[PDB]
Amino acid sequence: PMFIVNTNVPRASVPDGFLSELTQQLAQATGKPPQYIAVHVVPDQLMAFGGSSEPCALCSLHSIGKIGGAQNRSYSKLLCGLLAERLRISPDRVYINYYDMNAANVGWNNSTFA
Amino acid sequence: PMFIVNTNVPRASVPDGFLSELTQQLAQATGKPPQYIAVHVVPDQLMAFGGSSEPCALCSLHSIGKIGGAQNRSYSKLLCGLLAERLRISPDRVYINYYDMNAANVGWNNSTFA
Amino acid sequence: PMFIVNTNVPRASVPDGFLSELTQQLAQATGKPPQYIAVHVVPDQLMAFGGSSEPCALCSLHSIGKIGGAQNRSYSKLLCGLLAERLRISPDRVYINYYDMNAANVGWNNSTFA
Ligand SMILES: CS(=O)(=O)Nc1cc2occ(NC=O)c(=O)c2cc1Oc1ccccc1
Repeated sequence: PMFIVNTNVPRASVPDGFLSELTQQLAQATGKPPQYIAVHVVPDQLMAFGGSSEPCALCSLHSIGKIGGAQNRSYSKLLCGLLAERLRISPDRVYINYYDMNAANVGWNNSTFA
Repeated sequence: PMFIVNTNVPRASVPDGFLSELTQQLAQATGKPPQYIAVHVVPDQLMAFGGSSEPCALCSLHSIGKIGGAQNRSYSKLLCGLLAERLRISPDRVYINYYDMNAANVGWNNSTFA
Repeated sequence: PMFIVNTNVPRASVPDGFLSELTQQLAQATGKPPQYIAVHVVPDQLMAFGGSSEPCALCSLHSIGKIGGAQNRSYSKLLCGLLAERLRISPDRVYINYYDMNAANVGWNNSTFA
């Protein structure tokens, strides 16, 4: 799985250990080994949410499976929780787009997962 | 809805008020309240279009519905218009990818929109 | 088509001519004329892969068509190969998401491709 967070929160406000925390928590939540988890955080972004420049985030979670109604609610609670605790972003100022990727459409190590 | 612009135009060339303008114009065009519109501009990017580094943009519009043939033509005229007027990017050096998101695949406020 | 690479490799390690090489090699591989190819490279990123901050990349390739089982395998071999040679990224630390875009969902030059 791959999780990306784009935020206007400044780099200095991203705490040490945040990528490792996301890796671990996402491994746990998706039921996958951590070796499969990639995380990417992009601070200092020029963004607004509802026209306000208050802290906000625009994120994506891509996975081969483990995406669906209930699962996505559970990921959103987990992820908005981390963003609120660590980056002081209100959950109502977070959007997370979820993508169920087909194995044939994910490249890795010179091939795909198909 | 969420609109992202990645461009090689420099940060100083993004006018003050641009994120607000995009928010308002997209609220109008989508017919959704502005509280739901998120906008994200990423200048100073290492980019080419057609092998040239003249000003260009790579953009994305995600919406739960309000995506389709005619709508997307209208959005493209609107958004290329804004990018040409405000950032001086030629419409033929803009790509916009449109995504009709399922409500279950959009996380917000600890849950999803399903 | 549009190809994006996000990486923790520093900007100074991205060689001159990398965007042009990606453009040409993508045109070779997809068959699309080089005038239609857009490329975007984002270095200096805060990312991890498998919980490690060794060199890695998260990429995307969007195209109207020219996406599928065998094509995507071939793109991955190509693109991992370029990343390894030019940016010294191990192929097993690269993910590439492939998107077959509907023509109605790609804006350009004030309209869409539908
Ligand atoms: C890069 S692409 O993946 O978005 N595809 C294309 C990009 C293009 O850009 C410029 C064009 N004309 C003048 O410039 C095009 O006609 C054009 C066509 C593209 O492909 C198709 C293939 C079948 C149906 C619809 C579109």
